[PDB]
Parts: sequence; structure tokens; C-alpha cells
Amino acid sequence: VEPVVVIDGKGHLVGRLASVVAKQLLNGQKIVVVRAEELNISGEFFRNKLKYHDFLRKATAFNKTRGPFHFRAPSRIFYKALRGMVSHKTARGKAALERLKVFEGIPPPYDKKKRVVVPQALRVLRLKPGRKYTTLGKLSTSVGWKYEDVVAKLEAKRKVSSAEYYAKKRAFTKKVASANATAAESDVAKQLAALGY
Amino acid sequence: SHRKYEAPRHGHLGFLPRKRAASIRARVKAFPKDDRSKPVALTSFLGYK
Amino acid sequence: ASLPHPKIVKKHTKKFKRHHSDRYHRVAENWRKQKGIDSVVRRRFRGNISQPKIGYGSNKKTKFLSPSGHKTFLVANVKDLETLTMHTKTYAAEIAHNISAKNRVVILARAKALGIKVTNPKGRLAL
Amino acid sequence: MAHFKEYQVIGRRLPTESVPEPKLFRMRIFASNEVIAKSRYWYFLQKLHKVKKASGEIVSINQINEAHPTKVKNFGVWVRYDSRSGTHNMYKEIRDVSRVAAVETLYQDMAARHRARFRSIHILKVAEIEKTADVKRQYVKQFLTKDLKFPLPHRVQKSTKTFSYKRPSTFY
Amino acid sequence: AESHRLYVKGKHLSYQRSKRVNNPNVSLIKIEGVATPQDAQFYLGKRIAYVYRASKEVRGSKIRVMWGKVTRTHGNSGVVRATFRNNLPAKTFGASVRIFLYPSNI
RNA sequence: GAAAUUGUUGAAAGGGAAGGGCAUUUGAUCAGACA
RNA sequence: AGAACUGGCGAUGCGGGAUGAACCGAACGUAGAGUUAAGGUGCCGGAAUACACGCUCAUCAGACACCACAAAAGGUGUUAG
RNA sequence: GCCCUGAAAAUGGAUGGCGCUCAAGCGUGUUACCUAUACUCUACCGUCAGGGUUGAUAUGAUGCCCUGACGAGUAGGCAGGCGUGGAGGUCAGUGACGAAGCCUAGACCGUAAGGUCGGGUCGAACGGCCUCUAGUGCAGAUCUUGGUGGUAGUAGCAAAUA
RNA sequence: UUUGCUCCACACAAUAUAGAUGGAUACGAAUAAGGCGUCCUUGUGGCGUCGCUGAACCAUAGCAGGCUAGCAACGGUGCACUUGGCGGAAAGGCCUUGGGUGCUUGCUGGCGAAUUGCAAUGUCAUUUUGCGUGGGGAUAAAUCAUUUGUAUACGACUUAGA
Ligand SMILES: [Mg+2]
Ligand SMILES: [Mg+2]
Ligand SMILES: [Mg+2]
Ligand SMILES: [Mg+2]
Ligand SMILES: [Mg+2]
Ligand SMILES: [Mg+2]
Ligand SMILES: [Mg+2]
Ligand SMILES: [Mg+2]
Ligand SMILES: [Mg+2]
Ligand SMILES: [Mg+2]
Ligand SMILES: [Mg+2]
Ligand SMILES: [Mg+2]
Ligand SMILES: [Mg+2]
Ligand SMILES: [Mg+2]
Ligand SMILES: [Mg+2]
Ligand SMILES: [Mg+2]
Ligand SMILES: [Mg+2]
Ligand SMILES: [Mg+2]
Ligand SMILES: [Mg+2]
Ligand SMILES: [Mg+2]
Ligand SMILES: [Mg+2]
Ligand SMILES: [Mg+2]
Ligand SMILES: [Mg+2]
Ligand SMILES: [Mg+2]
Ligand SMILES: [Mg+2]
Ligand SMILES: [Mg+2]
Ligand SMILES: [Mg+2]
Ligand SMILES: [Mg+2]
Ligand SMILES: [Mg+2]
Ligand SMILES: [Mg+2]
Ligand SMILES: [Mg+2]
Ligand SMILES: [Mg+2]
Ligand SMILES: [Mg+2]
Ligand SMILES: [Mg+2]
Ligand SMILES: [Mg+2]
Ligand SMILES: [Mg+2]
Ligand SMILES: [Mg+2]
Ligand SMILES: [Mg+2]
Ligand SMILES: [Mg+2]
Ligand SMILES: [Mg+2]
Ligand SMILES: [Mg+2]
Ligand SMILES: [Mg+2]
Ligand SMILES: [Mg+2]
Ligand SMILES: [Mg+2]
Ligand SMILES: [Mg+2]
Ligand SMILES: [Mg+2]
Ligand SMILES: [Mg+2]
Ligand SMILES: [Mg+2]
Ligand SMILES: [Mg+2]
Ligand SMILES: [Mg+2]
Ligand SMILES: [Mg+2]
Ligand SMILES: [Mg+2]
Ligand SMILES: [Mg+2]
Ligand SMILES: [Mg+2]
Ligand SMILES: [Mg+2]
Repeated sequence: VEPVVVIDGKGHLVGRLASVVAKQLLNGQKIVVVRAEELNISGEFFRNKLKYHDFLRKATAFNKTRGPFHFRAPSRIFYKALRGMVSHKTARGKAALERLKVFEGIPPPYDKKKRVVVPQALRVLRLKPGRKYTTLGKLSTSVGWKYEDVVAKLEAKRKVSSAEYYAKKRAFTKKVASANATAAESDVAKQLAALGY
Repeated sequence: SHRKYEAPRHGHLGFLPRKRAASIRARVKAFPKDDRSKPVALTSFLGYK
Repeated sequence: ASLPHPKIVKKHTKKFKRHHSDRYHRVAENWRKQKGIDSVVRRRFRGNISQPKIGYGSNKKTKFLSPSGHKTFLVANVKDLETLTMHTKTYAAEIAHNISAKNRVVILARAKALGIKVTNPKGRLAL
Repeated sequence: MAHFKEYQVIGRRLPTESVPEPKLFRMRIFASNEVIAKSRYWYFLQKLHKVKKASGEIVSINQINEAHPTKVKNFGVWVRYDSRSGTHNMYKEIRDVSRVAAVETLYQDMAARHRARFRSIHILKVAEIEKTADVKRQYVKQFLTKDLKFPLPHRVQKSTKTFSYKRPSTFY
Repeated sequence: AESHRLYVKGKHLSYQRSKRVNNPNVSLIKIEGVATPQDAQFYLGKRIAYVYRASKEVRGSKIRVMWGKVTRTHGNSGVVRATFRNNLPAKTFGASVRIFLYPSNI
């Protein structure tokens, strides 16, 4: 559809967001994902916290370096969910993964670009209302992630500036609609209506 | 089988690897928590033993 | 110039090399059939080399034809060459490898006059 | 077992010299096709009389159609079933628009609640509960209260493309 | 104009395959904007170009093209099967491709 | 004056072996047939 | 460990059961087009993040025959009787 | 019924992995869809079988032509063939104007054993066909004899005063 | 060591390419609730309206887009300049001023297009590098050997030397 698709992680379910991100790559679609700290997992926080420590104990006995690596960051928790859905040990697999970028927050370029969403992984459309679920950022911070507060600080800063942008814009688009209206009832305008516009 | 007799291990795994350091000048891996009320000054100093 | 014929269909151009002929020098590529008891090849496990078998045999109609349509025929002298006088559209003369240089030009020359195709004119050609 | 039709089946003990014109028994049978229906018939019949298909004859098979297929109706349903550890009679109530719909969801319910597959179930009786207040199960009664209305809160529209440019909304 | 495009964009997905065995003689193609087998019936028979580049000029160009045709639809979500004159290289899994509008039937 | 095995030159490839099968890209290389 | 009848493996690849002598499907000349089996169709991975009614929330949930285990006994968790 | 307790083992780890909770879970139903060396249709190969055809004046009667069905395979049987050394016949065969041999990700024929050619190297002999003959075909035998590697510029070359 | 380096400009030459072919089109937050307009007492406020998909919005006509004329507008837009300002999460981009300049399909005109032969991607992207030309700019170091012992099996480390 588009050269790059930026996805607001926020309010999406890891393995569903993953499952679509994976396919998208394999089919040639570059993707970036943002706000992975605001990503969701079904199951109450404790369940996934316990789950994560399961992951923690696995390590190469003779040398904990050769062994499974545990990344604590929300983007990186995501990427794990994703990499596992990609034949990442093949050229074609290494290729697809490189069309992928994951990020906590929304760092430059991507904050002036538009982000989309993936309804078939949106939590609010998928989870039965009532079921307990989990936020990546809180999960990660529990297993070592060092940077929740900083991301939050920078985001609130970012969210302010973007509120200016919008306001500024909603102003301009009000004028536009006004103009667009004093041209209504004209011939050109009625003709277009006829043709569905 | 099982040790036979128990004894603590030999030495501390918190100091691995036990390799030569990357420099003669050990690094300050942390500084004192900042209290911005006090006047300005350093928080360390160089010297020779 | 050859008799017309149906499209020549080769069925399996790839040479059938011996198993492990690529693995140890002492094993020539010349086909040789595995007889051993456990062998993957002889048991035709998905993944290994195929073996020659009668399915691959070429169309009775185009067999022995070589690209140009002519069956080749080894030729040592003129007399030999001349056996293809009433068969120019069907056989091609190939000059034997031990024919001398000066004999090759006598053969080539006659072949021309008879309109007989030669498959290796250029052999020993004092160019 | 699928999507049922209801059949009247009629059979009767192959005639004999000393008993020409034996007696004729009918069963209503919910099955998905007439072949299964004739099987079921013989199944219960050898459970009641001394016959089996070998020595008997199906006389007539006819699909019965719902009398008022767009009339909402309160069905009282009676069932015999086998569990893992014993066998059990049971009464359920189903509200729908035809005996054929009703038996579809009973088999659904029996399977979903008691893990009863089709083989292990016996319809005793399906009949239209005429006067309300001889309706007994609440989960039905609930739908008879006057001027009933309810919202359908938290609306989930199915997305047709993978990406969306909005953030949805479940207003409804 | 800014647009000149007379084809429809498309993607080389996989070969035809089992779980563990693929068949290079059939490629599977995702056609932009086609979602159903019915939808994809329109494109059956349309011809398909995979267009690539190279270092050696040849018949005076540095652009070569593999040609093929859509042959049948594939599964439930608008994917389509295709054959090509020579099977496509498999590095192309995930590369673009053009489906033309000819042979026309409108 | 073969082979194992070696030096040089030229070309290629190489993220914990290598070699193989079906298929095609790319490079190199080549037969035939046109009239 | 030892018999009975058949079907197999041994002597046999192919598809499925991740894996595997014996299970399931199906037995093999070289190939094109079609259709299927058993088994599958979120992604790995070809194939509906299909439809439909229930049930289930596990601070060690569960997830498909052979098969890679669990029992007596209990629960005022919840479901239907 | 599902769930919970009852439920303890040794390297870190397995519903196949990711991950999934109005499921991507459990019970059940309805469609569609994917894909085996299997099924249907078609070409080609081979095997077996049934026909047809001695009529000259041209080329295979073990032939030529039509038709149908079939094709797994250890041990094992049989068959039709490939290749070597020597022997009878023959082609008045090849050859110092270069035999044989050897080399060659060059060509061509055969399903295959193998066969043919080109180029290079070489230097005295050699082959096709019908027969005859056997000291006749190698990857193995802790096979025989010879030759050669990795190991490796490695172990080491340090007793007896200098 | 034979005039080398760098930044801008063009030029030739190579080499590539995980895959341009109108546009990645920017609040936040909630989902048992929101967006937008409007009013007012500025609030968890009144009133109005929208959703039910981006099937949208924007752009889009001209030799892949030629050469030309005019009118109505004073708008749009490309480009190099200049004014003020904002952006450090990876800012390396955004906004604003002012003249200049090209285009305008807002409307109306003159000319052109064939023979690429009934299709053949019919070649319009961007990667990295190499070689000369001349427009700005800049004129080091590391290593060996020597040496110290805060170091050391050898390398390595740490000093020192116009
Ligand atoms: Mg102990
Ligand atoms: Mg170091
Ligand atoms: Mg052998
Ligand atoms: Mg063995
Ligand atoms: Mg065996
Ligand atoms: Mg009735
Ligand atoms: Mg010599
Ligand atoms: Mg090479
Ligand atoms: Mg190949
Ligand atoms: Mg059996
Ligand atoms: Mg045995
Ligand atoms: Mg078998
Ligand atoms: Mg298999
Ligand atoms: Mg298993
Ligand atoms: Mg995987
Ligand atoms: Mg798929
Ligand atoms: Mg469907
Ligand atoms: Mg069982
Ligand atoms: Mg119990
Ligand atoms: Mg209970
Ligand atoms: Mg298991
Ligand atoms: Mg799975
Ligand atoms: Mg189910
Ligand atoms: Mg076949
Ligand atoms: Mg057949
Ligand atoms: Mg056989
Ligand atoms: Mg047999
Ligand atoms: Mg012989
Ligand atoms: Mg002999
Ligand atoms: Mg001898
Ligand atoms: Mg060689
Ligand atoms: Mg030749
Ligand atoms: Mg020569
Ligand atoms: Mg010679
Ligand atoms: Mg001599
Ligand atoms: Mg003989
Ligand atoms: Mg012998
Ligand atoms: Mg052997
Ligand atoms: Mg040997
Ligand atoms: Mg042997
Ligand atoms: Mg030996
Ligand atoms: Mg030796
Ligand atoms: Mg030495
Ligand atoms: Mg030494
Ligand atoms: Mg010693
Ligand atoms: Mg001494
Ligand atoms: Mg590439
Ligand atoms: Mg409102
Ligand atoms: Mg407002
Ligand atoms: Mg209000
Ligand atoms: Mg819009
Ligand atoms: Mg113009
Ligand atoms: Mg970035
Ligand atoms: Mg004009
Ligand atoms: Mg210069």
C-alpha cells in the first residue's frame, strides 16, 4: 500500500500485532512499530510476570553467554514475539526482519509521520471486556528495563507539541470548511454532487 | 553423586572475568546522588598512591 | 537439411553420477548401482540422487538423432563416407579421430560433392 | 449431527401368512437426511418391539414442516442422556421459531454443557409450551417480560483491511 | 501525467508448496486490492511481468523481464496462482510484479 | 609421465563443517539450426 | 516372556503423525493438467485471525488417536440437571 | 461439565516453536480452502498379451503394422546388454602428413554399463564387425606392495657443574 | 614514495539493487464511550451534528507530457535566494518574511504527434566506487626499532626520546 507503515503499538496485543507484522515483512512490506511500551498482553500482570521469569531461568549451563538472551525492553520483548514467527535463520528470514524497526515511544521521523493501527490485534476489539490484561512497559520495568520514566517524560513533552500541531491544524481546517461552504450551491459544486462528490 | 562434604565455593563470581583491565585508570561507574541545593563542587579527585 | 522430425525431447539431460563419487576421489563418476543394505540411495529416500531406469528412455522417433536431425556415423576413409550417398538427410559423417590431417581434406572434399554433412570438419585443419 | 429436518417414519413387521397386515408404528425423527432418519427409526424400534430391519419394512417416510415458521415459540424439551459415569433424564426449555431450530441448539447445548455427543442422546418429547407461566426455566422467562428492550453495548465492527487509520469505537 | 501505470501492483509470495516441499513451476501472487476468489477471477489470464535490472546491457538495455500469466485463483483471500516462462528466482519472494490488463475482456 | 599430494597464477564463495536433490536468477562458456 | 487369526515391518520409498522400522493415508516407469486421501488453514507454513451456539480464567490453565501418564478424595469457583 | 486442590527431582527447555484468553483453548455444528509417488485424462519408455503382413520389381521376418493392460522390491532366479587381455575370419580398416597413452567445470549419442569427437601432450604402433577364449571389471577384506597427507615447522633437541 | 586530502559543482566511466513507478496524509485520551461545530457560567457545562470504515482525503488532462498566443485572476506551485523563529529521543527537520523566477488544466486559442508498423518493461529509479578537469578549504599521525616496569609466557600493557 505504502513504502513504510508506522504502527502505534499502543493498545495492541503482542502476539497478534506480531503475527501480522511478521506476514507483512515476508510479503515485502517495510514496517516500523512505536510505543511498544504501551503494548498489551492478555492475562493479569502477575501471570506474565511469572511467565517472564520462566524465560529468565533458561540459560546455557556451562556458559550463560552462549545461552538464551533476555532482553527486557518493551520493543525488544515485542521483537522476540515477532522473530519467532519468521524463519529467521534463512536469508529470506534475515531479509524480512530488516524491513522491521521497533521503538519505545515515538522518536523523530516517526512523530511527524502518521501512525496506523491493526484492528485484528487492537485489544479493545479483541479481548472480552472484563478479562484482565497487561501493559508491556510495566512488565519490562519489573524485569530490569531501565528506561520507563525517561520514555514517559519525553513522551509527555512530545504529546504537548503534538497538541499544538493539532490545534493549529483544526483551526485551519475550520477555515477550509468555511471556504468550502461559500462555494456550495454554486454550479460546479452541484455538478460534483451529481457525480458523487 | 553428591559432594560428600559441603564447602562454600572458592571465590566470588561477581568479579569475573578475571582478565586484565582495559586501562590503568579504573572507571567511576557511579557518582553520588545529586542534591541541587548545595553549592557546586567536584565529586571526585585524581591522585597517585 | 535433415529429415523433418518431431521436437527432440531429452527427458533427463543431467548426467547420472555415482553415489559419493563427489565424496571420495577413489569413486569414479561412472554410474554404479548401490547394493548395500541400509543405503539411502537404493531406498530412494526423498532428497538423494535418482538412478537410471527405463522410464527415461528417449522417444523411439527421435532417439539417436543429434540436434541437427542426423544420426551420426563414424567414418574413416572415402569408401566409408560414401555409404551415406543415399542417406544425406538422415545420417551425418563424423570423421574418426585417428584419420590423418591430409586424409581429412580428401574426405571433406568428397563429402561436399555428395552433399554429405560432416560433424567435425576442422579436425586437424591446417588453418 | 447436522441441520435437522423432522420426519414421520412408519414401519411394520414384514407380513406373514397367519398375520397379513401387521400393526404399523410411527416415530417423528429429527435427522439431517432420510437415510439417517430410517436408521434412527429402526434404532429405537428394536428398543421397543421385537423387530429388526431384516424382518421388517419401512412403509412411509415424510418430512414434516413447521406449522408457523415465523412464530416465536417457547419449547419445552425432554431428553435422555448418557454421561461418562451413568445415564440421566433431563428437561430443558428452548425458545425459537421452529421445532427444527430448537433441536439444532439442544444438541448444541447438550454437547457444550455435558459433553454429550449425538450418539449419546435421546429425544423424549419436544412440545410447544402454550401458556406462558408454565415456562419454568428462567433463562427463558427473562424473554417474556413486557415491553422488553435491551442495548447491545461494546460494538465490534470487523475490519476488512489489515491496517486502519482511525482507532475504533464501540458506540452503539 | 504523474501516473503512467497501466498495470496493477502485485507481490511474489511463495512457490506452490506443501508443508515441506515446494514446486517452482507455480508461483503465488498477491494482487493489490483483491480480497476474494471471486474478485480474483477477473485477473485470470492477465499477463504478468516481473521486471528486474542487471549490469550487462543486452539487446541494448539494462532491464530484463520475466513473463508469465495468471492461471487460477488460490484459497479464500484473493491470492492467485501463476506460471511464468521460466520459474521465478525465489529471491523474488516478496518482490513486486506487474499484472497487466490484457488480454482484455471489457 | 596418471593419481593422492604440493607451489604459483586466474576466477569464485565462505556469521559453528563441507559435499548433494528439484528449480530458476546472475556470470562465464558452447553446440545446433537459420538461409 | 509365550500361543491364536489376520494385516504389517523385515524387503518400501511417497503424503500425514515436528521427530520415529511397524500407526493413519496411500504402495513407486519418465512427465503435463486436474482432483483428492490422511492431515491441516493466526505467524513459522501452502490453506477462512471463516461462520455458528455454548463452556472455560488456572499466583505451575489448556490445546487431538497410537503417544510419550496420573488416581482415590475434595471445592459455598462457575455451568447446566 | 470446564476450572481449582490433591500434584515431589535432579544441565536450561519445550501443546514442534512463537504465542494465543467472547482463543490461536474445550464440546458441537455448517461452508470454503490448502496438498501425496494415490485417482481421472494425455504424451513418451519398457514388459506382457492379442491381431495383421512373404507378393514381386529395394534397405532389418529375430522384422514391419494395429490394439489392450501392467511397472514397489532385500535374499534370490533368469534375461537382454556394456567393458578388458589373448585367438580364428573379415573391412585389400587407422597410422611418423603422428598409432597408443595421458590431460581437458569444450562438443555429441545412450535410461545405464559406456560410446564418439575437438584441443593439448605424445612418439609406434592400433581399431570396427562376425565368431573363439579366459589369470576378464573393485571402495571396502585391522586386504598386498608402493607412493602421499592432515597432524606440524608441532612433540621436541633440558642427565653427566662451564 | 612522484601532486597527495577534503567539501561543493559536471563529466565520463564502471558497480550494484530483498525490489520507486501519483502522496508513509503527525493531537491526545476513552471504548459501559468519543470526534467536530457552536453557545456560555469555562464545566465531569448547555445545544447541534457525525460514525455504521481509507470504497477516504489530497493529487491526477498536455511529445514520460512538445512549441506557442490571449483572458480572467492576485490565487496555486516548483526552484534558487533572503527575513524572523522553533525543534537534541535518533534534533539534521518543521514554520515564517520578502523580492526574483519557471509552470498553471481557472477559461479561450494556433501548431505538433503517423512508419515503434496489431503486443513485447520498451529503458525516465538510486547504491557504492574509480578517473581526469577547477570553484572553496585544510597542511597530521600511527607503527617498527630504541627505551621505562606501575606491565608481561609470546603478543599485549605502561613510560620515555629533535
Ligand atoms: Mg550435600
Ligand atoms: Mg584490550
Ligand atoms: Mg558400491
Ligand atoms: Mg548402515
Ligand atoms: Mg534394513
Ligand atoms: Mg407440526
Ligand atoms: Mg621423463
Ligand atoms: Mg569460477
Ligand atoms: Mg542447475
Ligand atoms: Mg494394521
Ligand atoms: Mg534380515
Ligand atoms: Mg511401505
Ligand atoms: Mg514426511
Ligand atoms: Mg507427536
Ligand atoms: Mg518457527
Ligand atoms: Mg499461508
Ligand atoms: Mg470463506
Ligand atoms: Mg482415546
Ligand atoms: Mg473428581
Ligand atoms: Mg463443581
Ligand atoms: Mg507433550
Ligand atoms: Mg500451533
Ligand atoms: Mg472448535
Ligand atoms: Mg506421477
Ligand atoms: Mg494412464
Ligand atoms: Mg521392478
Ligand atoms: Mg512385483
Ligand atoms: Mg561383450
Ligand atoms: Mg575380448
Ligand atoms: Mg591374460
Ligand atoms: Mg579434473
Ligand atoms: Mg559433435
Ligand atoms: Mg592433436
Ligand atoms: Mg595421439
Ligand atoms: Mg621409439
Ligand atoms: Mg564373443
Ligand atoms: Mg582375477
Ligand atoms: Mg565396488
Ligand atoms: Mg582401491
Ligand atoms: Mg562393496
Ligand atoms: Mg587400501
Ligand atoms: Mg605409509
Ligand atoms: Mg625448520
Ligand atoms: Mg618447540
Ligand atoms: Mg625431555
Ligand atoms: Mg657442561
Ligand atoms: Mg539484494
Ligand atoms: Mg456529542
Ligand atoms: Mg469543543
Ligand atoms: Mg458538552
Ligand atoms: Mg480523511
Ligand atoms: Mg504544460
Ligand atoms: Mg531513526
Ligand atoms: Mg491549450
Ligand atoms: Mg582535485
